[PDB]
Amino acid sequence: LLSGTGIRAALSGITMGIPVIGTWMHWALFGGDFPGEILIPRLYALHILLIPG
Amino acid sequence: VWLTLFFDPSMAHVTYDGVYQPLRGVQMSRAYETALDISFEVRGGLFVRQVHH
Amino acid sequence: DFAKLAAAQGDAIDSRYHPSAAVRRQLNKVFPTHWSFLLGEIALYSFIILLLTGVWLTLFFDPSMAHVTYDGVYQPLRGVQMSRAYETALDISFEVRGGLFVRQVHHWAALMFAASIMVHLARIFFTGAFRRPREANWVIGSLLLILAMFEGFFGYSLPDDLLSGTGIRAALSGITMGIPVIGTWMHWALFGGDFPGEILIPRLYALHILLIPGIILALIGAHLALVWFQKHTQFPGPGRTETNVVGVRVMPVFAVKSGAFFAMITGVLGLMGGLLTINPIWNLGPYKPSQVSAGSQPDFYMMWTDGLIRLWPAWEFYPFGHTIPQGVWVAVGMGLVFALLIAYPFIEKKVTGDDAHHNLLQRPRDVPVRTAIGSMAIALYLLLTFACMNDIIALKFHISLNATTWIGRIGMVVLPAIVYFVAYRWAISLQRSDREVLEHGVETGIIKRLPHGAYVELHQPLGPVDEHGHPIPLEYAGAPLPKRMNKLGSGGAPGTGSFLFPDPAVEHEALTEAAHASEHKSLTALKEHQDRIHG
Amino acid sequence: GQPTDAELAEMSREELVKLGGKIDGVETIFKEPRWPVPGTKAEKRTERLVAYWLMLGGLSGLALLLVFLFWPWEYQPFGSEGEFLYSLATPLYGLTFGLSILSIGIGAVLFQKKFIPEEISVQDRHDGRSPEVHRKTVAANLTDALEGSTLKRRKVIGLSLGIGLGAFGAGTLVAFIGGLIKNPWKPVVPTAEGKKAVLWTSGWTPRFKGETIYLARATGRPGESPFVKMRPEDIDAGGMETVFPWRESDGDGTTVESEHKLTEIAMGVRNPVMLIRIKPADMHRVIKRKGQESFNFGELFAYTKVCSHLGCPSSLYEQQTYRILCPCHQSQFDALEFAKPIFGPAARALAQLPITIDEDGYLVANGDFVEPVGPAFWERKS
Amino acid sequence: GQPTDAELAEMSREELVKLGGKIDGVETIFKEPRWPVPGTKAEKRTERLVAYWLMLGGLSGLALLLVFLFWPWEYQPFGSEGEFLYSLATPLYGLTFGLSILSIGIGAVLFQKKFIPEEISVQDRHDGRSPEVHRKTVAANLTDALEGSTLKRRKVIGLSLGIGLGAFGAGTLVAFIGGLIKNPWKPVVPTAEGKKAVLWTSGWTPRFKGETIYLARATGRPGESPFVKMRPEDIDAGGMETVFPWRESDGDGTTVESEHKLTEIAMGVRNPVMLIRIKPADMHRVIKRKGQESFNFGELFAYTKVCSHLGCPSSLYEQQTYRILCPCHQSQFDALEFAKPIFGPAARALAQLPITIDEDGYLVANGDFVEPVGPAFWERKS
Ligand SMILES: CC(C)=CCC/C(C)=C/CC/C(C)=C/CC/C(C)=C/CC/C(C)=C/CC/C(C)=C/CC/C(C)=C/CC/C(C)=C/CC/C(C)=C/CC1=C(C)C(=O)c2ccccc2C1=O
Ligand SMILES: CC(C)=CCC/C(C)=C\CC/C(C)=C/CC/C(C)=C/CC/C(C)=C/CC/C(C)=C/CC/C(C)=C/CC/C(C)=C/CC/C(C)=C\CC1=C(C)C(=O)c2ccccc2C1=O
Ligand SMILES: CCCCCCCCCCCCCCCC(=O)O[C@H](COC(=O)CCCCCCC[C@@H](C)CCCCCCCCC)COP(=O)(O)O[C@H]1[C@H](O)[C@H](O)[C@H](O)[C@@H](O)[C@@H]1O
Ligand SMILES: CCCCCCCCCCCCCCCC(=O)O[C@H](COC(=O)CCCCCCC[C@@H](C)CCCCCCCCC)COP(=O)(O)O[C@H]1[C@H](O)[C@H](O)[C@H](O)[C@@H](O)[C@@H]1O
Ligand code: HEM
Ligand code: HEM
Ligand SMILES: CCc1nc2ccc(Cl)cn2c1C(=O)NCc1ccc(N2CCC(c3ccc(OC(F)(F)F)cc3)CC2)cc1
Ligand SMILES: CCc1nc2ccc(Cl)cn2c1C(=O)NCc1ccc(N2CCC(c3ccc(OC(F)(F)F)cc3)CC2)cc1
Ligand code: FES
Ligand code: FES
Repeated sequence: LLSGTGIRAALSGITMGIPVIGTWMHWALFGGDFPGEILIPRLYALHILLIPG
Repeated sequence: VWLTLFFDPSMAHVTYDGVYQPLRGVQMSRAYETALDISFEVRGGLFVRQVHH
Repeated sequence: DFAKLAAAQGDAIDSRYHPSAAVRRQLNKVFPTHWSFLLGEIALYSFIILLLTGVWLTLFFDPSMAHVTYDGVYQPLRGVQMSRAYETALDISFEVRGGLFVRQVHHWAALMFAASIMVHLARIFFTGAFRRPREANWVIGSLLLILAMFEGFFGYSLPDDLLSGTGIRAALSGITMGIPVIGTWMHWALFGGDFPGEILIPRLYALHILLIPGIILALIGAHLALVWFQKHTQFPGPGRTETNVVGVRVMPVFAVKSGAFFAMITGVLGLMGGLLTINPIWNLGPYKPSQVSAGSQPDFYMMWTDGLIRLWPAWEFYPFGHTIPQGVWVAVGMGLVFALLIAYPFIEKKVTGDDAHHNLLQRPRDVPVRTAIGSMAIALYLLLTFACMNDIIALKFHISLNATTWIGRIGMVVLPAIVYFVAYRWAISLQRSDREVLEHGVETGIIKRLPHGAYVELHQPLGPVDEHGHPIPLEYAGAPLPKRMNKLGSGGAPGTGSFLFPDPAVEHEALTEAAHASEHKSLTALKEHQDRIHG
Repeated sequence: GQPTDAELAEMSREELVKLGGKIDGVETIFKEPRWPVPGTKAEKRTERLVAYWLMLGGLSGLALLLVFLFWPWEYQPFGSEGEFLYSLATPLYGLTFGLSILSIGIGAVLFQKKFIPEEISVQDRHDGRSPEVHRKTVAANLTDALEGSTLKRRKVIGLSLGIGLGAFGAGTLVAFIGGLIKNPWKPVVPTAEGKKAVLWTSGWTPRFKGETIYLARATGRPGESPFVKMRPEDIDAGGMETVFPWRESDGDGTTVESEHKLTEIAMGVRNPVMLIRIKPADMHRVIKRKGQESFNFGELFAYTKVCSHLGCPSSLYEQQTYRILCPCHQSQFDALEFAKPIFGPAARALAQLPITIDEDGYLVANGDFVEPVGPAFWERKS
Repeated sequence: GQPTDAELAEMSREELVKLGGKIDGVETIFKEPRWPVPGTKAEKRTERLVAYWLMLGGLSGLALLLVFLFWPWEYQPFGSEGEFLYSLATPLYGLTFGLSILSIGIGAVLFQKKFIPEEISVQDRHDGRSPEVHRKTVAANLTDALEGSTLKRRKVIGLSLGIGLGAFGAGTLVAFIGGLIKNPWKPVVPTAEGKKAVLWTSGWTPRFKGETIYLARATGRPGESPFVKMRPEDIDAGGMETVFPWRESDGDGTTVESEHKLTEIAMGVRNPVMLIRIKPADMHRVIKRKGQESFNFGELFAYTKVCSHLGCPSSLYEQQTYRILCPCHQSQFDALEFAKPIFGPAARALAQLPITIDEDGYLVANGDFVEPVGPAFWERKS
């Protein structure tokens, strides 16, 4: 709940706010709207493999 | 790495049906269910994720 | 002003840093230009491709066994329960532009990784590249091959699938739970419970995207560091000795050709990923314990294991209230294989007693016993691998499945022996071919002698010629010999104009004279370097 | 034998390159330009050829960009116009990408082989036993670090440090691994005779006394009523059917409570069974096990599909020869005789499920497998 | 001045250490033993102290092993005997592990502060602008590699290589990314006015004309009937309830088809709304929004819970002040006046949902939001 609302605020809201490509970046990151079913696996890949690397 | 052996990243909705009574039959993403399992179901998992954070 | 900008950047780097010495040393390092020495590079290149592809697949794959109905685009699997992992693999194949291409090239790169590791191992072994300096590089290399095989297994085991699911069921479940002391305990630790345990695929994902790739990357770094600082070994040749490296410097030539080779290998991999279909999981229904197909094979790099199980004669043992299932055998056999692979160089130096610091490779023919052993091992591996295909071999090539099984069973003892004998005699025969070339020289057209009807091959000596016709015999020096006048300066001046039209005779004459003089200068430089080295 | 403090100013590029090779022990012998004769049109042909390979790579890269951006990708149902275009979407992606990078690599190789000057550089290999000065200095440094630290004189610290590290490492590895270690023989699965370990039970283990476990056929309907009651006449002579342990409680899959009991039955690794109707003329060729002489309901024999060797399903069935073949490792069991392995890796016979018919004539398990039904493990045959 | 070919044999450990330091430019100044006086019992006691710290670390590691193996871990339900033992299971794990490794580290620090000889070694720093010989040699090597390669002379080859590399890179990057790129404005959500993009719709968008979208309350029952129709009498003056767009088709979660529609309603980001009953005494204070003058059904006002700033729920509701507060960033909207932000980052009013009562007196949305309801984005307010 805490981390979920943090995602909602930061990632969703701010990315959607960016003028030119904000909505496009939001749909690419979530593969759709905020509750997109490919968010957590993508964050897992970014967090255990990509960013630590 | 330890946490990666017990964490399932997904939003696949599932009922907990686990040890922690205050969340039983409540729809949660598989990621939350596995976080709860690490905290409660795997020995030292609460300790490991706690020291990780 | 790109020249000025480059000079300024170099000055800034060399003022903040002081790498001029190190940069020069790594730019001047000499690497032999033998084709076989590029073999290992292939694996590295393919490895890189895997990483580049693997990352792409981690942004779209959801490891899980959460049961879900597809409800996707692929009509033939709709409303069918399946793991979220299989659903996301299907979405990658169909729902992501290029996702099918990316995962196909990923699987093709995994296969090329395995095959190129295997060919590189064949090179190192037959050439004795592991013999004294570099014995560790063989051990760390042998541990890379094992990790690569298991990594590919966990990879195609990753998208929960009928074929890969039955592969997991056989190997990871049955063999693991067959191990006597801790088999069930290991099985439950690995699966967190019974075979279809709800934690398998996420754990394999962790092992396959981060853990095993990380270990492989570290081991590859160590491997390349050792090769770089244990100057790469070389084949015997004119100017090549135990105490030098003859070849090309890194920057101008070796680096450009290595980069071009990486480009060509990734082009081959992309062409395969496009034109060739690998692992069409949509045809492989979602894994169900009650479902299976006839093929039911693993990728080639693991098929030998399966083949072993097929050919092992169903031997079990039943101690007091316990049973050692026949599956155990393959594990033991697997151990032996790796146990005999990682620890080979030490066995070689124990038997031969040859612990000297060898920087010059030796031709496989020059070591008939090791060449025979390697041929025997390759024969056993091929027999096991094709035994793992005995189902398909019997189907397509009409042979009774029992006949194929028994052919493999008898072969895994007979065929290695026949191959050992044949390879030993073949290596010795190659040695004798080289020795007769040295004694007599190359061969050419036949001539009928003037007075009588004698027919003589009209040989061509490679060294000083005795007062009479026959030459002084040359002594073998461990390097290949020319067995065709083809490959010497004979009949090698075609028109330099073009494929269609000539160039002016003056230009052709100048070009051919320049190439002819350049070949003399190269050969002469090698000869003077030889003489200075020895004397 | 001097570092060339001021001579470097007038040294040419070749002289400095030779000096660097000398510093590194790398002697470049026979560095020669590939085109010593200038103005020759063979050089121009070669240059155009290299540029042609590079241009082909570039055109193929542009084609990759265009085809990826603008091509009818996306799965097209079978028989729908435009399916052919999809079938060669990924093939075009790979064709263009691979051709582009392969042509770039070919052009680079040709430039290396035809323009970059040929060299036979030879380097000084100093492999092994660093000069004795370095070896002595390293040994002295390490021995000074050890002895000067006063260790090997403080036996009490020597032993206490080792004990501390040993105890700490034991505890830490224990903490790592104990999360994974699970007892395979923890009684978890309820059974008519009390909770039992998972491997002792399958979907056919009677959860309650006199529990009616129907051999339900697995009709592959999408989600609803996946398992249906079965009746003896459904399977005709020489027919095989995969059946599962369906209960009355495990109703059809409409409800959320259901659709998971049924999913559990489907995912039950040891649940599936194969019911085979032995041809009547062949009933005189049947051989029965000890304690399994009545597991067959007339000419109906229920044998576990899970192969006794490594636990793949033994799905393949051959009538007119009565051979249950497992496709994983090509093991044949004899169905006429108790399902004992007549060929292949398997050495234990398939477990025969007791069967009968209850009221209304539906086939129902007459009990549980008298032995565990998966692949063998250490704690078996006792 | 000379490599000391044979003198190294006679050099002592200290002499060789000095020679190694000289080679590396490391001068060890003031290296002395920490205990010059032998036999003193202060040395013995410091030895004992370091050993005590190490043995304490070892005992702590052994305690970690023992507690991890044998301690009443595992979740215990609140109130159950043995819950206290669990409550300090993880604390004990961490306590023992930390004491172990911390005490080992303390012992090591004390050893190197009490026994390892103290050195003030000083090293020669050769940082910056490597000697001129190395710089010019590197420059010569690189320039020979470049010019000798004959590039910057085959303009065609250089230009073709650049074009090919650029085109291939463009194609490959497009191939990587195009998988990610999804058109946010692809009409996917069906609507009574044709398929519309997601952000233009929510659970309150009428899927067909005259559709009855009930303001159903989210009773937290475990799975079954999580949403139940609602009646105006249920909300009492100064009361707020979260309501969702429950359709008649989206029946209770009893079946499998349902319990997924209901999950969609629950997980709809813009689906949740808050229905607030304005007190009658405060009714005269209500200020309405143009085009939303009749959205309130009597004294019931439906405002989206999703904050107009970054899309957090605005769950907090203050009666007697009528302040809809968002806790993500503490933004206050005036509920009495149309739900416009009167404090905090939010700058746009919460979208008001039209409401009314249908047949049987149940509260149903009187239509969709006249404006998009989530947080603002570029393509908004047109
Ligand atoms: C365990 C074990 C060793 C069992 C023994 C069974 C076995 C391997 C039999 C050999 C298969 C052959 C060669 C059948 C032909 C009939 C026969 C035996 C003739 C006598 C053999 C003999 C010594 C002849 C003298 C001359 C000679 C060497 C002839 C060999 C002829 C052949 C087949 C040469 C090529 C070798 C070859 C590719 C064999 C098949 C190997 C495999 C695993 C192919 C896999 C494969 C298959 C199976 C596809 O279906 C397929 C479909 C579409 C695209 C690709 C493929 C594909 O790659
Ligand atoms: C739909 C879709 C997503 C499609 C994309 C497919 C996908 C997912 C991934 C692949 C896509 C991509 C990005 C493909 C291209 C990959 C790539 C960067 C190719 C570059 C090759 C290229 C274009 C060369 C142009 C010709 C040219 C001027 C070459 C000279 C300049 C270059 C590029 C030099 C590179 C040198 C190189 C390969 C260095 C590798 C670095 C590593 C890891 C090791 C270096 C190294 C090597 C290479 C040794 O051989 C070696 C041998 C013995 C001891 C030590 C070493 C050692 O350290
Ligand atoms: C020198 C080490 C000395 C320690 C020996 C280790 C084994 C002794 C066990 C004896 C006591 C048994 C009764 C108490 C214990 C008990 O009842 O549990 C059993 C399982 O034993 C456990 O607890 C976890 C075992 C601890 C890991 C041991 C790892 C092996 C050691 C030998 C290797 C490291 C030592 C250093 C040597 C290597 C040096 C390297 C060079 C069964 O599990 P289960 O009944 O399902 O409960 C599950 C919970 O345990 C489970 O943690 C939890 O994950 C749940 O999954 C739960 O299901
Ligand atoms: C230099 C590059 C020159 C090319 C410019 C690239 C942009 C031009 C776009 C023109 C195509 C528009 C009409 C046809 C196509 C169309 O309608 O698709 C659109 C989306 O355009 C796509 O195709 C994918 C876009 C390709 C990735 C472009 C990434 C940006 C570039 C500028 C950055 C890399 C280039 C190198 C520069 C950096 C150099 C570094 C030094 C909308 O998606 P949608 O209708 O939902 O379909 C979805 C499917 O696309 C989607 O692949 C699939 O994943 C599903 O999402 C599906 O929903
Ligand atoms: C490199 C810096 C890293 C940082 C700053 C970091 C930070 C965090 C934090 C704060 C959490 C929250 C855990 C919780 O609240 O329970 C977390 C979760 C997690 N981390 Fe990382 N982490 C890092 C590296 C890694 C690495 C390298 C891995 C894998 C090898 C990893 C795997 C995980 C996993 C699987 C979780 C979720 C498991 C769970 O929450 O119980 N992390 N990370
Ligand atoms: C190091 C050597 C590696 C080998 C031999 C290997 C092999 C494989 C193979 C054969 C597959 C089957 C894919 C399919 O059939 O569709 C696979 C799947 C996969 N690999 Fe690896 N891989 C390697 C490294 C990596 C790395 C480094 C990553 C991530 C950075 C990665 C990520 C993945 C993912 C996410 C999948 C599943 C995606 C899917 O199947 O759709 N792999 N791997
Ligand atoms: C919002 C504050 C907040 N409130 C709460 C309430 C509760 C809880 Cl629990 C947590 N919070 C948080 C919170 O944790 N905030 C962390 C945060 C914020 C912003 C981003 N941003 C990455 C870049 C995006 C971006 C920007 C530029 C781009 O253009 C480019 F770079 F050129 F491509 C592309 C993307 C915007 C989002 C990440 C983390
Ligand atoms: C089984 C054959 C097969 N049939 C099919 C049918 C269809 C398909 Cl698609 C695939 N196949 C395959 C298949 O792919 N087989 C690959 C395979 C084999 C064995 C193992 N094993 C490694 C060691 C483990 C082990 C043992 C001892 C240990 O002890 C130690 F080392 F000391 F710790 C540690 C680990 C057991 C599993 C893995 C993969
Ligand atoms: S898996 Fe059945 S015979 Fe091996
Ligand atoms: S998230 Fe609501 S005020 Fe910002």
